[PDB]
Amino acid sequence: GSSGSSGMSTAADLLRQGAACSVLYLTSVETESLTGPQAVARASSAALSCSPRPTPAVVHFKVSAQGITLTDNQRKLFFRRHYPVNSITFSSTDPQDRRWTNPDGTTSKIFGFVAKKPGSPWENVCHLFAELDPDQPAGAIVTFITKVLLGQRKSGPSSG
Repeated sequence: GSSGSSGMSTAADLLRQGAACSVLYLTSVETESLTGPQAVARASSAALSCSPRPTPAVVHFKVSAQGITLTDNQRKLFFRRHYPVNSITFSSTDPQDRRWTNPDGTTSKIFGFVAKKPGSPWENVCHLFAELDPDQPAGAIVTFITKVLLGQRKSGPSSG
C-alpha cells in the first residue's frame, strides 16, 4: 500500500545530460534472495568481511536509457558486458554509507546497483563499485540513474 504519482514531466531534459567515465570495480555478490536497498547493503558487508581485501580494477561506466554498459581495458575478469534497462530495477549509493580504503591510502564513497543476471532472470546479483574520479562522484552517478532508469523528478532547480 503506497499512494503517490511520479513527476514524469519530461525525459528530454534528463537525456540532454549524460555522465560517462571510468569507475572502480569493487566486487559483485549474488542476491538471489536479497533485493531492494538491502541487497546493496549485503555486498558491502561481504566486501569487508571476506579477506584479504578484494582487488578492485578500473573500468568504464555509461548511463543510458538502454540500461547500463561497462567496458574495461585490462581484459582480466571480462572484456565488455552490458545489461538491459528492463533488468535494472534498483540503483543507489550503499545504505551503510561505507567507505573503500583504496590500496593507495585513501577512502572513497561506495555505490552499487541490483540487476537480474543476464543468463537467469530468477537469479539476482548486485555489483559493488567505488568512486574513481572526483569530477564524477558516486552521488552524481547513481542519482542520474534513479532519475532516468527509475523515474524521479529532478532534485536541483533550474530557471527557464
